[PDB]
Amino acid sequence: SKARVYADVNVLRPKEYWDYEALTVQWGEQDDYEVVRKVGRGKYSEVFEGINVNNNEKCIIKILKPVKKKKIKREIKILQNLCGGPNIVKLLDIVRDQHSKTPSLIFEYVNNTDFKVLYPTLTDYDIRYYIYELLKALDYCHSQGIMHRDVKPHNVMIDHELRKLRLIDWGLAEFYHPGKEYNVRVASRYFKGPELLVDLQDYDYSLDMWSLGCMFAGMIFRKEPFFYGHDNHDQLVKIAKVLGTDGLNVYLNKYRIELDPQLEALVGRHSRKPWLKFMNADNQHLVSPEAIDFLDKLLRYDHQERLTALEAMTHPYFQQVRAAENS
Repeated sequence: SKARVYADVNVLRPKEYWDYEALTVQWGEQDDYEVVRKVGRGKYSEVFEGINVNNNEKCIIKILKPVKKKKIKREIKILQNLCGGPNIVKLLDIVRDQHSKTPSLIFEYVNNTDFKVLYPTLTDYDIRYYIYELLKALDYCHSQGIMHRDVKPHNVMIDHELRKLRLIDWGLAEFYHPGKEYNVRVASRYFKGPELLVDLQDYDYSLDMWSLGCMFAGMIFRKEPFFYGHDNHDQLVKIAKVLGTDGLNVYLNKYRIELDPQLEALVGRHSRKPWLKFMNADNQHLVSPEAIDFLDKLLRYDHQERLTALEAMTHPYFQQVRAAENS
């Protein structure tokens, strides 16, 4: 399988662009940056609000848990390559504790609002607007030959006050090379595309569009998460109970994948469930025919059939947002 767009980005660019293993990190001064308070944490890092002692400006400090040097070089190089793109978090500095040699990445400060309280208050238009802004970031990174691979609400920072959005945590992102086989143990469970759940390793930028779709479905249906699987196998079953088993089997035979017997049995047979059946009194104000049409072009088994981020931004569902932007 190859990507339908931006397939040759890394083929055209110099090896220095994408050979992250050969990067040479110019370490800054650890003292320039002081931690003020913890604002987050995950499996690979702790995140703090900090201060730049010289300009006394706020910043974000991400202290990395121990991992192989390669993964560290990957995140940095990707951040450096994307620096300046729309709605991509900006890496400001890189520093290491002399003794421990524990790295910290320093980023511009963003005043994020917790999605668990933000989302149920967004109005129809707000959704349109933030999903458009997230699309700009995704089209930009794909255009630069990179896949994010962990798109989820937690990785989308929003400052509802200022209307500002940033795509963060590029720790799982990789460079796309035509025909390369990637690890399928990426993304977070609820946002994993079928390709990952069926061991299709030669995936591409379209993976991020599946994840974006899941996010979107979650916001317009107020059903977070939308596909609530317990383990990887159950995740596939949860998708199949909605999209239906016929499309899955068409997909598997097209890419010549055999599902493992246990899994096959878990999946079973299921008819497709119309998106309208998830409509209810709490979400109704969010669910236009254009919302459903867009969602439908995102959540497809076949990664090759999904809308690309560029196409997505021109869908009529966004036209007011576009108009607003054109001043």
